[PDB]
Amino acid sequence: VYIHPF
Amino acid sequence: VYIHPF
Amino acid sequence: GEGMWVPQQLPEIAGPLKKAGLKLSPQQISDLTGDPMGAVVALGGCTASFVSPNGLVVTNHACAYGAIQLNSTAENNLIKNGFNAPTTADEVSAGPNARVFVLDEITDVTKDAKAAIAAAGDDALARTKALEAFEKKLIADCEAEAGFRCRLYSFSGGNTYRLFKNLEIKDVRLAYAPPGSVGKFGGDIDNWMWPRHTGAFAFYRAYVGKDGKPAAFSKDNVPYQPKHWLKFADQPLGAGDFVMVAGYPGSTNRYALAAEFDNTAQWTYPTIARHYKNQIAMVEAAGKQNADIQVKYAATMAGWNNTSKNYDGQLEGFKRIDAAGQKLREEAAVLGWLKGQGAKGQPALDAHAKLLDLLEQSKATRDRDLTLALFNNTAMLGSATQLYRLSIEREKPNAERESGYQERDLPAIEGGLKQLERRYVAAMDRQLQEYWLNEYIKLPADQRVAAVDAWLGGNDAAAVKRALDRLAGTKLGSTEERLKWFAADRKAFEASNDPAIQYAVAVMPTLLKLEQERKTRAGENLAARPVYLQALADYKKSQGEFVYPDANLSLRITFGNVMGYAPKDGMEYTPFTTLEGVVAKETGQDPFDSPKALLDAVAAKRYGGLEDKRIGSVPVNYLSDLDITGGNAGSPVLDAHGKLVGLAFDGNWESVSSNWVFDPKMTRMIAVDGRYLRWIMQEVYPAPQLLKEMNVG
Amino acid sequence: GEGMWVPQQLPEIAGPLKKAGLKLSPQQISDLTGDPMGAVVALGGCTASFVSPNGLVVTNHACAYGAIQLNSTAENNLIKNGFNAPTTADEVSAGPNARVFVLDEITDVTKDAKAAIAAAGDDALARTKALEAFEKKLIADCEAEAGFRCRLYSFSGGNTYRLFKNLEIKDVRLAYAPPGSVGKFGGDIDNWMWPRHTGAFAFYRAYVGKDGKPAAFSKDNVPYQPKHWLKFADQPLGAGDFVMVAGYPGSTNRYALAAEFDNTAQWTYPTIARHYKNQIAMVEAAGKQNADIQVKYAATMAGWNNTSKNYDGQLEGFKRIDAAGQKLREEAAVLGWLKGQGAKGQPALDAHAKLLDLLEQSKATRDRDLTLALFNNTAMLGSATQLYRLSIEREKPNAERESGYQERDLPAIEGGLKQLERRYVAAMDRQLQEYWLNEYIKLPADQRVAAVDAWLGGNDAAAVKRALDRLAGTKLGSTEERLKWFAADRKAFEASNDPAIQYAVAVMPTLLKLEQERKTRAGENLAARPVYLQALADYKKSQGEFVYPDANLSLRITFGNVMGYAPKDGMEYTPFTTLEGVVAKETGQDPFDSPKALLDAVAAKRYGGLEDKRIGSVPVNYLSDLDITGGNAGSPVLDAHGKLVGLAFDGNWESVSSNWVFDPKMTRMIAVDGRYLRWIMQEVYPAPQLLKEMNVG
Ligand SMILES: [Zn+2]
Ligand SMILES: [Zn+2]
Ligand SMILES: [Zn+2]
Ligand SMILES: [Zn+2]
Repeated sequence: VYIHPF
Repeated sequence: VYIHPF
Repeated sequence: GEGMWVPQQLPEIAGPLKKAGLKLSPQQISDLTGDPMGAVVALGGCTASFVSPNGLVVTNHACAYGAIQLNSTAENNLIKNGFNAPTTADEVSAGPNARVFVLDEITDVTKDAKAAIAAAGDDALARTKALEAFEKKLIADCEAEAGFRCRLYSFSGGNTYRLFKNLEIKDVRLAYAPPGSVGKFGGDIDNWMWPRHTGAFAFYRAYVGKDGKPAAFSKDNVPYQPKHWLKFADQPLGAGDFVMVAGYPGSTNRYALAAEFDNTAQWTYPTIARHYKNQIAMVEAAGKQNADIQVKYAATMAGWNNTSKNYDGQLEGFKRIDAAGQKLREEAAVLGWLKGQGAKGQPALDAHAKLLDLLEQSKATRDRDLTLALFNNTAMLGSATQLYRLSIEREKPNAERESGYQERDLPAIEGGLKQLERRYVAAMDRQLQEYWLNEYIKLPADQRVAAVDAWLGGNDAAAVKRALDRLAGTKLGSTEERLKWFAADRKAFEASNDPAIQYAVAVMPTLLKLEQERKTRAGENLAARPVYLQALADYKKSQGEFVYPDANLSLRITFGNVMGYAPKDGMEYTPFTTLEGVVAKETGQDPFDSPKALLDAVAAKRYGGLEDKRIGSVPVNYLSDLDITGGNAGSPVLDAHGKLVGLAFDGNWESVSSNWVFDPKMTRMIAVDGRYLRWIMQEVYPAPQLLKEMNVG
Repeated sequence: GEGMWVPQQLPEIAGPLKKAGLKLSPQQISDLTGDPMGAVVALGGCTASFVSPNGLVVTNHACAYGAIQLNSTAENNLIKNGFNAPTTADEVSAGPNARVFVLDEITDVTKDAKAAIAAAGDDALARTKALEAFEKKLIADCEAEAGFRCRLYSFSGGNTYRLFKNLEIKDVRLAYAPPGSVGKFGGDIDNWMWPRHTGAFAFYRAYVGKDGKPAAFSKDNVPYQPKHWLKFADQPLGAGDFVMVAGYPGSTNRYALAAEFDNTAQWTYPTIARHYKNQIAMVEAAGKQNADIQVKYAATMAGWNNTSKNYDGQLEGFKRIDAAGQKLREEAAVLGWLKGQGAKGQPALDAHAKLLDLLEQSKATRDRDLTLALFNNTAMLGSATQLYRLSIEREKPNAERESGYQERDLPAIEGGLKQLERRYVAAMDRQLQEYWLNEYIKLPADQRVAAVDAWLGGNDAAAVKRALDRLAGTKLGSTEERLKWFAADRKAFEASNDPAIQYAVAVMPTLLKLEQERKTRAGENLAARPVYLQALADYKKSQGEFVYPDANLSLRITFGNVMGYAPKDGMEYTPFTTLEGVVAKETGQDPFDSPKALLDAVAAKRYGGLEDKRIGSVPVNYLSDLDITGGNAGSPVLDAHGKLVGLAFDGNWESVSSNWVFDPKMTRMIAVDGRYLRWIMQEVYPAPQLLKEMNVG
């Protein structure tokens, strides 16, 4: 999913 | 492969 | 679409054939000894077709695998390397049992067959025997002309009988086989799967005597000159195009009681797949350390792998479509329908209850029956039982001898004993005997065999050990000892100290009584099957469903179009594979180890004038919605103009369960494109002589 | 197709937009505060958009996951059950740190920025500090108007700078989330994958004070009245149709030295993927036994899963396209092209050498720097170090305080401390401390930090246990104790006997020195990076390639068409998935356990007026050839008429390596269809009040 990298 | 069953 | 149509159903399918795109007239297709149908041949378990006027025959690699294997040794492995005969004189015998059957005539004999059946009256054993006698007589008559073999076929549970008369070509030679890494690219990993990238082809040549009559192998025979042969397409086959196949599918079970399905699914297929897998594992390991075992067992290993994987596939496909549910539900629907006709549907309802009880009877002994049959099929026990039984039959007049032990059967019997030389290693056969003895002692007390228990003298590893050590004494391991016993008399068998022959003589009475029990069961089936199956066709007709008989090794036509299928939501398989896809699977390890010439040709885009612009490469394999099964390997695929566009060779994974419950969305033929045959033969393993012979080089 | 185009590049893509099918004028897309572009908002780390005039905002489920998780407990688990506020007063706060940023103005500040940099002279550290000082001033000026947050962006390696001003909504509420089995159907199994069947949506509502001005959460706040909001398509989206996305992609690395790629592939991603997978395993195992740990860690776990899988997929894509080789060859070509320009190429050749050296400097301490950063990011060590650093910064004038520790950062700091209450369990954090202490201890001598070695006072399992036992005595586990320390002064921290505070005090001087090293490297980068990247851009243009800056969290536009892709020969993925595909994946176990109402509705073919007759179902997800990345989750997908047709939410497996080397054939956006949002909200987890508010009721 293209949320921000973690 | 549709050879005759063995 | 659906249907393995008999040629007598061509009026029913003339319109559909037209609508799907056939541009030949149906009259022309109906001519079974004409152009092109007359070019289609039976190999006995596979199909093939003539492709030159000098007797050149094309089939699949898997169909010719036996022939290739017979001609292979550990130091000259033709399976691995391929074969190419630069001239016809370089062609090697495909083996004494290799055959090409060229259709001559079909005749309906239905009235006479069921007359002869009825004349035996209310006795099951006598009914079977009356049909046997009737078939033998017909065939004797039909075979009176030298060079012809005839076969009687029962269609639709015995509602129809036809007699086929074929020219029997008995000198078949291998002309060409691509390397195994092309003919069987992807091996058992890609078997029964799409995407597929396999050059599944090989060539034979048919020979006759100088008088033009059939004859067994001799350097004095010459190429047969067929009336009719296929031509390669001049139009590029694309997605959506009309295709048809004619060939020889062996068996389907689409008209079956639900309980016959359940038995097959819960017992037959899991049991046979297990056994086949255990044998594969033993021979695989032995062959890793022994190249002789590996070559000699290769054809047997290909069959075990192919059928065991097919059964795993059918089991998985049953679950995917709830086959068990569908059979239950449609049977309920059919039985419902019969009683609703009161007076009318009493015969059919009676038949159903009979068939059901016959099934329970075979079921009582199925473990015994299978295990005994497979134990007795190991090489030395099989040769001894067969040869002893022959010696027993030879005492009767020929018309009373068991089918398979008649004069007409002698050539194949003797041929088999010879071919066994290239398929037997005592150390390996011992392991298989061991396997089946272990499986035998595992059998429960009811389910055992008197005579085998005594011969064995104990139910433990000790007895097995002694049994094995004893049979190792046999002399039947050599071709010459086998042929000696092929000629010997019964008296000579019963005198022998050979321990395989002793085993045979010890068990034969049991085998003969079990055969009587089977012939009695089959006689009661003969009464009841045709009635209940006729009801099933009647019900299908009343639901507007397609009606054609289950396969039975006779000639059938299937047609449709080139198209992919959708295995899962969000995805589709495209109709073609391409050259580039072959090389993408390259690993340098069996089974993904293409010849360097192929790797190099693909990297350089040497497409040999064979590229199809629509897919941007040379096509390799393709999918179509035809309806084929075991027996159809090697069948030519014709286009709208009856030109060769490919050879049938396999089914996609989800198709295989259609043997029991036809699924149109997941049932596709996998064919090797004619252009890929040409391509391999131009750029990879060249056979310029055969291309020229086929007018394509 | 390719390109994360800045709004200023609109003249260049206007043609392409028209050609791919945009029916709006380019002028209409140019107005970033008009219709429809003004409806697009940053969350950020994700994108969203307004969809009603009363401040309803739609985004992905993964973007709202933190918010949903903050409102969840073991007993009342909104991640699992969904949420729905029947009226706006039932909406729950998304958390104090939740934000909706509405674009107000973009200003080019390039000339000024560069002048402030040049004014620093030769010193790298001074150069960093000059740019910091410039940035802080600019931002203070911009944020003088109450309710606005501003951000300075650097593009193309420092060749362009723009300032963005946004309205900052600070009271975001959760209005709706589908159940987790719809929102995250297929979980981590299907993440980064097609075929995809995921209802990847959720709704917030933006609130402001009664005076219309942004405010933190209060029951006196009222819904924000956006100037522009999107409307749902009235035309069915089909294969081949035009689509565009506007949103806020975070970072790409398409302009990068070969060596920076090589370090990332060979060390960064595998290292991080391993550490993340290790932490996942521990938390997963612990949460199996404690449903409080399972809910409190769920959002952390979603991020560890998402990033580690992403990195696995990048590593696999690099191998698929030989990204190492492409980078090596492309760089050899740029370096040749520079050398060929003589004199005028020299500054870029020199910049390259300086960049390579800076990477080597980084690399010498990478294991230390990563391990220390992640050890210090466990919950109590993270709280203690952040708060102690805040206390240090508060003694300076605001303009000299480290960014992240200025007055403008206090709300976020405080909110973080409160949110942690829902994301911390002592016994879980302890196992994460132990993991990182064990990783620290593996570092070689020259990667160790004196302060941590001394604090640990040993190098074995005994010492680790002693340290954990000591840290467990912290009181920072409670929200109130954290806020006490949020307001306390430096001397109060230095006097504390709280063991986590003591850790922070002991290591702080070391963190500060490491920060200075990083600031110093960054100043050398500011000199060299713009020069080389400009050369890279100039080379790309001389090669006719697309020229657009790497992503940097600012607004970008991407456009293209709905289309599948082909993963391998003989197969295609279709552009859409369907409802029947969702049910085909049902297993009744997480993550394939759809709500019963979904299963029922599909079985009954209740399509709710939303069927696309061309696919025979309601569409679920679709593929398109747009160019999106991390940050674009939640971005609206618009059709030819600027109407909403879905939300961007993921990339297919093969696409993820495009962050380094763009592959057009396998790079696709995965989007959730507007029709499936509507379908779920009609038939499965109903929200008629929302559908009505969006004029689709
Ligand atoms: Zn034509
Ligand atoms: Zn002898
Ligand atoms: Zn306190
Ligand atoms: Zn229009």
